[PDB]
Amino acid sequence: MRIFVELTITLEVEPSDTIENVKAKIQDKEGIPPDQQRLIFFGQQLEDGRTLSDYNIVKYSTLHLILRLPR
Amino acid sequence: QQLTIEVLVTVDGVNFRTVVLNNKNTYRSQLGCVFFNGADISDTIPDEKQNGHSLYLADNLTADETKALKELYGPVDPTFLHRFYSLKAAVHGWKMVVCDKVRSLKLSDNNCYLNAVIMTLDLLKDIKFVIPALQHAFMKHKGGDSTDFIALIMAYGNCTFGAPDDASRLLHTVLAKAELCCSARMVWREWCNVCGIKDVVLQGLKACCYVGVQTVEDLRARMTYVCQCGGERHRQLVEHTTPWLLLSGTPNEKLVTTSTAPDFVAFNVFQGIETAVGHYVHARLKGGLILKFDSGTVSKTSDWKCKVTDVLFPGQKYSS
Ligand SMILES: [Cl-]
Ligand SMILES: [Cl-]
Ligand SMILES: [Cl-]
Ligand SMILES: [Cl-]
Ligand SMILES: [Zn+2]
Repeated sequence: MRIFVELTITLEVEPSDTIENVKAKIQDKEGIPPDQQRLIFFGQQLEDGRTLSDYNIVKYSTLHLILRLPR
Repeated sequence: QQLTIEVLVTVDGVNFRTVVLNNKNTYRSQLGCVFFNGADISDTIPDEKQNGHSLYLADNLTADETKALKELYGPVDPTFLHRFYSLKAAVHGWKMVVCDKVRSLKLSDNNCYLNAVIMTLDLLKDIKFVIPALQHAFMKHKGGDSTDFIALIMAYGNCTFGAPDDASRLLHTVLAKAELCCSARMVWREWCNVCGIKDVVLQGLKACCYVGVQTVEDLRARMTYVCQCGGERHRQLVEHTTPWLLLSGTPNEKLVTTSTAPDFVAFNVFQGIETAVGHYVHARLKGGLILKFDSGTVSKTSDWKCKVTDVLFPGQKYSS
């Protein structure tokens, strides 16, 4: 499964991956620390404990990225 | 030995277990990280004066104490209990003022972001936390003792004492462990020219909060993204019943004025530079002026150019 993270990058992911697992693969790409990562999907802030299945993250879903303030 | 004491140990204040200790080693070596009357006494030698009192344990939990830990706090990280106890002691130095029956957190150790979070949570009607420790600390907060709730949300939000943090991040992290006690719905009409039209429905607390927009007009605006088939997919709000709407966005400059009588009831403000340390201010719209609750201090102005982050709107009644 491929998803997109907002500039826009694309990640190869599985529906069982947690949000912390997604933030981990973002740090390997963009270098942003996972603590400073805010992932938004459908206006809902994603919690590290939950998986992409809980938020119904499907194919070609777009996750918005906001930095923790202060940046 | 020399002296033997029997203390009671708890992780939830309800269930206890007796531990026989010595005066030949510290609490940490015999029992672990323990707090007594809100103080880390782990590296002290047990005294006979502290015989039959209760200790709050932070590590070296038994099998049943981890079960009691999860039933009270939920699946927490291994450092949660030690951070929560440490935060609860440092927050005790803070002060919660109540000016005209609305609570505000005095400025201390860059806690202005906690002021915006707390003062916004006070306005959210019919909310209740699904975690017992959060709900217990929330009731004590609404009763006049907020140190438990302040330290808890800092522990769940992984906040460091004395360091500035994100008020919008913590506000939604806290709301993620809450539910709404009244009916609330929002219906997004999705459609792709290939697959077709499909409705999705969010009910409860998720139908009252959105991160990305800061005005209602931006919420019902048509949105475009990529469908599962790989084609263009659209989305638009077509039904919205709610008791209140919390719209959060990045700090955005806006001229909040009492000339047009805005429809929202409260909003948060981020003052300063984003890359540098900034100051959060909570604001409410009482009467016909803006009430800026700036961490214990109160101000009033008819107009204000500010970088708005969160906005709180009244009940929604919308359909199309
Ligand atoms: Cl945690
Ligand atoms: Cl209040
Ligand atoms: Cl306090
Ligand atoms: Cl169609
Ligand atoms: Zn399609």
